Amino acid sequence: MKEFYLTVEQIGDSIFERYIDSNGRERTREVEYKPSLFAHCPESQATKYFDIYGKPCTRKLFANMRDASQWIKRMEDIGLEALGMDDFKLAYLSDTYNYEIKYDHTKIRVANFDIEVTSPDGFPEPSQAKHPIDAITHYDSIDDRFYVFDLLNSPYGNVEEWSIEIAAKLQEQGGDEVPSEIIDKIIYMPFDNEKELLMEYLNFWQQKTPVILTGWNVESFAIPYVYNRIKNIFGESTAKRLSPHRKTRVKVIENMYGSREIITLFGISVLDYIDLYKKFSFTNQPSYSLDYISEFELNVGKLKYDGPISKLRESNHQRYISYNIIAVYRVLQIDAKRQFINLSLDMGYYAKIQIQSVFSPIKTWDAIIFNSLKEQNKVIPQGRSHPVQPYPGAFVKEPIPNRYKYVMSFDLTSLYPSIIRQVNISPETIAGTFKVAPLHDYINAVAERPSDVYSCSPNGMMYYKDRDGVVPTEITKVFNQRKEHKGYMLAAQRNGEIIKEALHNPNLSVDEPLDVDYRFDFSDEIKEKIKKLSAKSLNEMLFRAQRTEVAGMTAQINRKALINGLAGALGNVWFRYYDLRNATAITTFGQMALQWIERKVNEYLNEVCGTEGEAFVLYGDTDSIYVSADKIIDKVGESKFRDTNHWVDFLDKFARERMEPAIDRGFREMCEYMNNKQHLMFMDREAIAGPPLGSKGIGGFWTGKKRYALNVWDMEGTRYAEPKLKIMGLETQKSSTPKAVQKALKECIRRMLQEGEESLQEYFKEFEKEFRQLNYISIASVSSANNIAKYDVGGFPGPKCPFHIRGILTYNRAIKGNIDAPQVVEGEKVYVLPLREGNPFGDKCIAWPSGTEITDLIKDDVLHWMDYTVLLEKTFIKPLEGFTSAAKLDYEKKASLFDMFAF
DNA sequence: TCAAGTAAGCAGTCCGCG
DNA sequence: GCGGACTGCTTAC
Ligand SMILES: O=c1ccn([C@H]2C[C@H](O)[C@@H](COP(=O)(O)NP(=O)(O)OP(=O)(O)O)O2)c(=O)[nH]1
Ligand SMILES: [Ca+2]
Ligand SMILES: [Ca+2]
Ligand SMILES: [Ca+2]
Ligand SMILES: [Ca+2]
Repeated sequence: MKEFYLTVEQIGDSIFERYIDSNGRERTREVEYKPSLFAHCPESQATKYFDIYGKPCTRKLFANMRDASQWIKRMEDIGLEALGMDDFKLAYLSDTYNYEIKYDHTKIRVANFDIEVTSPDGFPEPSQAKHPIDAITHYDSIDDRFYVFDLLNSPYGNVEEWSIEIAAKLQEQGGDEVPSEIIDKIIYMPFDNEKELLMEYLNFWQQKTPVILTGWNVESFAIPYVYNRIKNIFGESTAKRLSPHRKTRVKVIENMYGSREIITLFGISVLDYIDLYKKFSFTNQPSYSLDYISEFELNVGKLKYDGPISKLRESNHQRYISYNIIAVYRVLQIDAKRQFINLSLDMGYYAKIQIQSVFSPIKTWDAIIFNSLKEQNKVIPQGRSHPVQPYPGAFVKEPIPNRYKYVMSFDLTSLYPSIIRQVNISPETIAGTFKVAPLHDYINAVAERPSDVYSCSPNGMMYYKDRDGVVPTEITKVFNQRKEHKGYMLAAQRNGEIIKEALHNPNLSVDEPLDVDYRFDFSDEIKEKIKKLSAKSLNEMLFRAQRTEVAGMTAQINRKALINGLAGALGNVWFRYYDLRNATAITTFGQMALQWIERKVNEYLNEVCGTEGEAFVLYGDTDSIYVSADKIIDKVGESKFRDTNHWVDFLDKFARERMEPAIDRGFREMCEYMNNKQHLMFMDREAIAGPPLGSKGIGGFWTGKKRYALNVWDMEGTRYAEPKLKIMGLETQKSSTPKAVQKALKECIRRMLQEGEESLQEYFKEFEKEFRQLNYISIASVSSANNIAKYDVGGFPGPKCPFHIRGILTYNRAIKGNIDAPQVVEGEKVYVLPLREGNPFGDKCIAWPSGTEITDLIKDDVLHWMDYTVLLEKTFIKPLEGFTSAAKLDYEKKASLFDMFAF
């Protein structure tokens, strides 16, 4: 096989690389790498290196990396550009792996660990590490084994050995229900004292040195704690053994706001799964406790135990250890589903960066662009400092707030990247400017053609049309991968609906799930076989189809985040290729494109329907348009339709055969108008929405910009077995809205859109009656909590004190001088509840760490003093009244009148 | 919440608004 | 009480 790096670091004048060699063995080397940088020179100087603008450069080979750094400094002092890759390890990888890397994950040691530390006197601060580590479970991907390190003797209690037998038994039998599938994979090692535990751990570590090191909060907790506890007991040198190169760096951070300390272990690539989850998952969670995330992702009931965690070890060591093992596993389970580790390796190897740099699209794109340019003997520009300037983005149409019965949406394929490609937008394809007219002029096709020669954006920029720029070229590469996985994602989806469909008529028999590949649309043969299956088998397949769809969503959306990250980076002053001319050429092109195709659609529809001036486009945001189809449905009748599927078929057909051609034509014109390099404005039908036929549903509604709801029957070719609600921006979709309330608001929306006013009133009233029965966590608001210290004076609320922050202050007072009480953590999320007047807490609300039960120290009084009425009308009623008025209907009947004597 | 971008909504505070 | 100037937070894209 071809070799690949595992990790790379620059330590002084040496590069340290861990790699897999041509024979599949992990190796390590130290290399005194001599970097090259560049500087402009006179033309006569016949060279083979040119800066991206075609200016000739001379390569300067330095004896070592310090010299090269120093040279950059001097070039600055003199005031000349120092060109080339100044991050030397990236240049190293580029020279060392001058090919498309093919990795083998089975050779890569991915280590997943979790530790426990008993602490009775507060949260065990990693930088303090004053408490013994009494448990460590460390899973190794190569061995596929859970290594358990169990402290038996501590100042906080002496315990007996964990029992794998009891671990396996059902919770209902006194066991801990450690899943049978990993029971065999557990290597258990009890220790008589902590020193012996930690020494063995390091020895173990030296032998199976993590390449990728992950887990849950390992970067802000596990790692710095192990590092500092070993340092406290044995000294730095021993602690530095966590680094294959024995080099570590204390490190921090970024604001804004405050700071935190992490330990940088050289030679290791740390991908804290919480951070991976935050970047790649596209969810916003009320809490990021592993318990909460586990239940969310896997639907596993949270691990339960009596007493505080700080007493768990000594009252129930059995469970303590078992839960440390399950913690490690839950993370493995999330990854098997979401597959963020795979995604990270893919991206890091693609770009040829430290794996952990996938967290940075700027670092990622620098590297992609640099390797691409280096291939042609081109030299990259020096990174320069810029002041931060605001700059305009997308256009958002103001909608008339209303109900909307029949809606079809259309959406441009991957807008910003497509604009980059169509226009040929790149640092080195800038051809000049033209005298701009107001945007509206281009929109209405009255402005003079910007250029007969170059490819233009309405922001005034012109671009070469002879050759593709490196930004278009490279962005095209990731766009195509993205597209491939989206195909797999959508096919797994369509397939899922077929299984769901079958689940209406499950056959009575024992059989197996069909061995198929859910990334591809089912063959008619597989379709027949599914109709003949049992519910148990159909359910299983459905599970696998949905797991395929999730795998595809991970692969596709994050490749989209990457390429969209490029368009955005052009607006970030830290990007080597930062340029507001290019950033705004992209966003201004977008504005034009959307309102241009709005004018076109309206025009098309006023002709076909034989009217004038009608606004068929009711809304639009960035790259999408929403068209009112009432009139298109009416033309046929609305009777004349057997069922709901019948008109969806009709609308589908109309979109595909009449509108998209008209839409393509409109965009082809615009391409010519801007004299663009390549027409890539592809706007496909996205959503088909309306109420069930014969129903009183209102189909859809809008309250304003970025706030709407729709009863979707078909989405991007996926024809749902059950209508799916697409709700955007409304409180159902916000993490700050209480769980119970979201659910309730959603049912309310479902009833409005599917059943109508009367079904709506009925539920709203039923909810209002039963509200007070809801569990307190399910009805608490949620907020991030920033700048507490800022508004703390009393500690009472200082001037301008935010509501949630005030709640925190109320909490802090209630638990004053209570060392065990859970502490609200600056920058994290809290649950918030209002409190009735005259409550013992002395304020109008209280707040506590989200994800948790509020301590037993105050729970009872909080429950007694919760203001249900306030809570209710702020979170449920008010927003609901917002929906109903925009929709022009009533959540309460409502004069009869009628009836006979009740009148 | 270290880690590409802007647009824009709603909650809440403070205070005007005769 | 509703709305602006504003801070904080959170979506859509
Ligand atoms: O996080 C984002 C999301 C979108 N955008 C911009 C770029 C994107 O092209 C445009 C429209 O985003 P969509 O959510 O519609 N996805 P996109 O159009 O990129 O591709 P697709 O619709 O095929 O997913 O909005 C960002 O800048 N950042
Ligand atoms: Ca799009
Ligand atoms: Ca899309
Ligand atoms: Ca059947
Ligand atoms: Ca969109």
